[PDB]
Amino acid sequence: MTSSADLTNLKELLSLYKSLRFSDSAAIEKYNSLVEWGTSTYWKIGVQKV
Amino acid sequence: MNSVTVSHAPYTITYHDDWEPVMSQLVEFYNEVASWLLRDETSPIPDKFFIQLKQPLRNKRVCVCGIDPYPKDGTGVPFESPNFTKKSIKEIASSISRLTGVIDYKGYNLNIIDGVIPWNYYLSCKLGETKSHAIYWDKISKLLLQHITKHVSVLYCLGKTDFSNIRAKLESPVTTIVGYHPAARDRQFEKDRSFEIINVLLELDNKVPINWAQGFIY
Ligand SMILES: O=c1cc[nH]c(=O)[nH]1
Repeated sequence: MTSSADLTNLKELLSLYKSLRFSDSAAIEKYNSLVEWGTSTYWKIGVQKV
Repeated sequence: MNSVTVSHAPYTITYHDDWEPVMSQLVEFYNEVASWLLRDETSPIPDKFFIQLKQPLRNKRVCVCGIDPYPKDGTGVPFESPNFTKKSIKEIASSISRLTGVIDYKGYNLNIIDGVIPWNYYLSCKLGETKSHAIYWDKISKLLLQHITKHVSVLYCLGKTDFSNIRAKLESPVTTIVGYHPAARDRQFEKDRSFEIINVLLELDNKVPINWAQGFIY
């Protein structure tokens, strides 16, 4: 929850949220897997899987 | 600013309108426990137990929550040290210094930051003894923290052990980050990036990040 590692994942989740223009399967799967991790880790986050 | 009357010191509790829905239940709970808890000398004094209920909630994005007051010299404002002498607040201030690049300051207070409500899970301890009043506050602590978390986007709790079970104390899910207490071993609080994490989570919820440098006293 704490860490530099957590902060890096959230920042990446935020960057992908701001684009929302996924050009491949990787990016959309990454985005959704980050949502899952964020929701599990912090209980509730402001963004949703797409 | 409204008030309600209880049967034990402090006898009157003054509260901002945003707290109105919990106040009658607070009165009932406080009346059943206060005599026991008042057998001890406390941090803070009884006349300061509830001073954070004067803060509005509707403008709050983040709750910064410690377990209970300073074992001594609690003011009723969580983490607040008027002459900037307590280790915990100095550590919090050094982290924010490092974050923001503000190097010269004379103090820090979480309670003067826009969008932040500093909170203590338990509202007193017997003087010199952390968590000594957990058993008295329990139902009140849930009542008040649940009310806070209807308003804030992010709950930040300080103390990995103290808050390991915090989710069970809450009804509705809320964004919850548990980081280290400022006195954790091995400089772990120094390495913790909770203030930055809180801001990214706020952006994920389309909220304005906290300006942590507003806490400085010059
Ligand atoms: O008010 C305070 C002071 C120190 N530690 C806390 O958890 N709360």
